[PDB]
Amino acid sequence: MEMEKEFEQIDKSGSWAAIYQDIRHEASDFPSRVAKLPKNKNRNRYRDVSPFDHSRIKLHQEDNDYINASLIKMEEAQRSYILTQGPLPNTVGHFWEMVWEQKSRGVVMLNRVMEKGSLKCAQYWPQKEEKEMIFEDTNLKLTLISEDIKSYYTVRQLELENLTTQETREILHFHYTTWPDFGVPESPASFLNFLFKVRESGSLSPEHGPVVVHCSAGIGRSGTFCLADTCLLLMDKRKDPSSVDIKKVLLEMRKFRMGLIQTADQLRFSYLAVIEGAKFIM
Ligand SMILES: CC(=O)N1C[C@@H](CO)[C@@H]2Oc3c(F)cccc3[C@@H]21
Ligand SMILES: CC(=O)N1C[C@@H](CO)[C@@H]2Oc3c(F)cccc3[C@@H]21
Repeated sequence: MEMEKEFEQIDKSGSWAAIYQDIRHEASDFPSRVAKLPKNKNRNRYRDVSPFDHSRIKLHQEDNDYINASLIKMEEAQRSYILTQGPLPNTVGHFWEMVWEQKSRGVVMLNRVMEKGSLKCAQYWPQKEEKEMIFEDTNLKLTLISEDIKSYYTVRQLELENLTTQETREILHFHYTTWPDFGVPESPASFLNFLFKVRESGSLSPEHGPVVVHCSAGIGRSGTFCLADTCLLLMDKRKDPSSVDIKKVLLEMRKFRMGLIQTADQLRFSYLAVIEGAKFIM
């Protein structure tokens, strides 16, 4: 079926939970043996969210190459994304090592450091220009260059230096700061505006390594971001945009990381975002 009318048909019939459970039943199951090794317990935020072995990002290290991160490669859309958990106190250096090694231009953050009165990820970037951060375990230096605070999101320019080689690179930090502590946003308008700002920066384009996207677990809000982006790109590329099937795209993405889209409300919000977005594109 088309999307907008399939949407109203699920609303009128109140069957979002059944649709979402079908997706959960059909989703791929691949091994994640490296994630479950005992030496990696303090590298995982949640015991039930792990990268598959076949698609995990490897750190360029011989001691321990493990990080909780996955490469999502969308062949028809010609887009790639790295989805990862919010960094932990003992993985902030690994996180920036990955950004460096994978040649990423942008980092997309969809959570606040504290939500619901608990810490959802480490404070992994510097908050003042004159107070830079050094990660001694991976030999990197990170400096805040500029910060632009807007009503729904903040954009930061960061400098990442590989202290071994003295090479430097400019990284863009796109921080969506207004996702509610509970539920999903009422309108997708600010989330779509944010997606378009990431696109306009070059961070999603083939001349760079894959964008790094995270929330707390790296599957819920993070899944919504890449699902909406890929669906909109396919609607622009194809002769028949009504042939884009958001459930089929989500199942393709779940071949590369488990659990993408965590609730039926997140599924409904993803439909809403693609529907409204397709009108603005034209
Ligand atoms: C700020 C600015 O003028 N530029 C030039 C643009 C390419 O010509 C870059 O896009 C961004 C951006 F999205 C955020 C931050 C800085 C930049 C760069
Ligand atoms: C700002 C911008 O470029 N965009 C792209 C649209 C998707 O094509 C987004 O959704 C809306 C919208 F509904 C109203 C207003 C601006 C937007 C966003």
